[PDB]
Amino acid sequence: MAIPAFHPGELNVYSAPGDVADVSRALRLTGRRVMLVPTMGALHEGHLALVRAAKRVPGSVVVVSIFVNPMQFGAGGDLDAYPRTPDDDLAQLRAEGVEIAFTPTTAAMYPDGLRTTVQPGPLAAELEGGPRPTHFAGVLTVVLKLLQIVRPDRVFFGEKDYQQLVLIRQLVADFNLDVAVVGVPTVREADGLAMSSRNRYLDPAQRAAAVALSAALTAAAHAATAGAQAALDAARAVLDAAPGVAVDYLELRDIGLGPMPLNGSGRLLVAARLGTTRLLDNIAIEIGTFAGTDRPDG
Amino acid sequence: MAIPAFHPGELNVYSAPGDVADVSRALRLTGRRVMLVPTMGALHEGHLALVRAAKRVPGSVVVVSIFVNPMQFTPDDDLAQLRAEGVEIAFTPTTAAMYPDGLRTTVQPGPLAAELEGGPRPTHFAGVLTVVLKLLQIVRPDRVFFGEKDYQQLVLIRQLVADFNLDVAVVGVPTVREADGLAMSSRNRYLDPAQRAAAVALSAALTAAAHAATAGAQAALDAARAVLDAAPGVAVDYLELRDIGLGPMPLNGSGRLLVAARLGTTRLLDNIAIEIG
Ligand SMILES: COc1ccc2c(c1)cc(C(=O)OCc1cc3ccccc3o1)n2CC(=O)O
Ligand SMILES: COc1ccc2c(c1)cc(C(=O)OCc1cc3ccccc3o1)n2CC(=O)O
Repeated sequence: MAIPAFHPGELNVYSAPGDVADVSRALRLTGRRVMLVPTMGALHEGHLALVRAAKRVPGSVVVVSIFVNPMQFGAGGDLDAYPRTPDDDLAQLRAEGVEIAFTPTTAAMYPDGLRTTVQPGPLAAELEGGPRPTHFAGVLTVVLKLLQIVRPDRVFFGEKDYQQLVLIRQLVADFNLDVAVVGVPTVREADGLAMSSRNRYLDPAQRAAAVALSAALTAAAHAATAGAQAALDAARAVLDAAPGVAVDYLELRDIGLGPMPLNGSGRLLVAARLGTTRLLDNIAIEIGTFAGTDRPDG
Repeated sequence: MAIPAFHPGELNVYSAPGDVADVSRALRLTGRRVMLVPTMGALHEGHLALVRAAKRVPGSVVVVSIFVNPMQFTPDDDLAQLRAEGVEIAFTPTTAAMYPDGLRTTVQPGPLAAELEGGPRPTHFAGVLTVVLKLLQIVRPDRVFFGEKDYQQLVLIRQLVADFNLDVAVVGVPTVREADGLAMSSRNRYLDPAQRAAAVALSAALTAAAHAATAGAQAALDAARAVLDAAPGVAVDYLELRDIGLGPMPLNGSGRLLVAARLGTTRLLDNIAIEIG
């Protein structure tokens, strides 16, 4: 009762929040499980893995949102006119059998400018948040809004942007949101580079050196049998051997981004600049007496 | 795993957020409309009026949450009143249940929160909006009911709902008043009989202003000031005429006149609808 056109088995594209909210609600009433994949477009194989994870849930209908949230741009930073490929985007979604694309305007998302917003916890001031102190407020505000509009049963995020994922789990816990946050392992290029829409920014020399991030992390994960100092120093030596790579941070944390014990299990996160382009990556890691395995570590 | 225990036409009291969310989901699916009445307990005729408004919605089940929110500003007596009112659900969470991770992700209100009541208390409304978002997420009501007495708060809640695209109706219920017109409040018990007699000046100023308003905005404001000037011991923090969303009052039209004042140590608030000329 009030439903926009909806063609099942087809990609249906809605800009109006109200429209996708009424479609999502009707679909929920028929007992389909609504899955949300929030994106900023320029879709790559990583996003497709998110869509495929969502597709695997029985009864799933998949909503992919595409919205370049200005409240996570720019000055300073981040300073890029973000890649926009709306045509290819929807043709990828079609091929994958996604039924809903939500592509709102800025005016429909922010009809009152920045008025009520989400204040993230103090994790948002660390790491990615240090130099850009309101960035995560912008992520968590738009993600809360997407969740209220679409009301999915689960929402799917890549693990690459690991701080953002943790903060979104924080959001969902803290506001009692009735949604499951699904983190999906990072899709990588063949040489190990974490997929990102911003990888296309890299010139040839830079694309070649950028392999050092994933090579560092992988080297660290295997060095870690010998402890956290070995893991870190192995990662930093790889990073230092790559020309044109400038390290922002290289840090060990627990899975929730608290302190890492030595001899435990956690995450190693890295951010670096190549010319003007910032890259992130992270890996699961186990250190010391926690890194023993049947065979060779780890 | 079973839907938790719900006994229709009795008062069902849940302390676990999970419990209430489950029960409310179940009923929304068995064809009830879920109504939420958020309270801090110490219930009075004012809250019962919120209760009665909710009850009247056909097919309603009424959820009355009772939570004293540390981030903001008598158990078995409250539950008595609700049972007597035919309230089917009371939600009575603990602080640890509401805040297991302490103060982490919170709501940041827009600039309205730094004004009027937010001048004395600049983080009051952040706590209010945060708990209200949480209660709305836990109960998912069709409609949420608030008194108009805390009008700035009501307006902020409507900002929350619009801004976070919450799909709930916010229902403001006209302020219940004592026979002399004093807006009902918990704080009215504080008042010695002199403060209590002097307290009538707030509602009297506002209704005099409402009626003076046929002669314009200055007439309305001057009438309210005269009435307040006639009261001893009433320290007026503000008296402001605004539009109904608490922006600038238009030239003429519909607005809201708001007052706050201190009597000894009790801070009292009131507001009224005003139609200019
Ligand atoms: C699982 O394999 C991968 C590997 C890398 C991945 C993904 C999947 C997905 C992304 C991604 O960013 O999506 C865009 C986005 C949506 C969004 C919504 C709210 C806030 C921030 C947001 O950022 N990326 C990184 C990238 O494209 O640079
Ligand atoms: C329309 O008739 C009236 C008249 C006066 C009224 C009410 C109704 C309601 C209240 C009231 O405060 O309820 C408690 C409350 C709970 C809560 C939870 C989260 C946020 C804010 C919140 O405020 N009062 C004033 C009072 O009793 O202090």
